[PDB]
Amino acid sequence: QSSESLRCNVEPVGRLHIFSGAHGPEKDFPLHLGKNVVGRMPDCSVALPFPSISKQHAEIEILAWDKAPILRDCGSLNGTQILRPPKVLSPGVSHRLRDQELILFADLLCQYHRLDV
Amino acid sequence: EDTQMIDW
Repeated sequence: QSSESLRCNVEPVGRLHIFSGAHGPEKDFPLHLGKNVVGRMPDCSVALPFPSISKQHAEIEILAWDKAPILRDCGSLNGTQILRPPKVLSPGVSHRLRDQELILFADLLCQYHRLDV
Repeated sequence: EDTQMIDW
């Protein structure tokens, strides 16, 4: 009778690793098909409840397990930084993520992984 | 709460 027992619960298609730092120890977050919101809010797929992370910081959209995730910043206060090539990602502008790609949300360094590597 | 600014 549970809500989740009715549904097709789709397995994770990727992983976001967060490196250890002033905010705490390393952590892995499962990423799913669709919109993975990165943000401070408790409901976010990648919930990073640090005061420097925007309530809705960024979004990693995964359309297919054979297509590159699409990263975009949601007009976060402290920005989203990519390194391919290095630059602050302007709100709305999509960035396709490669396996092992490194990104910063505010001062939190993260690395995206496929699951077939 | 409001997002904190990072000081550099």
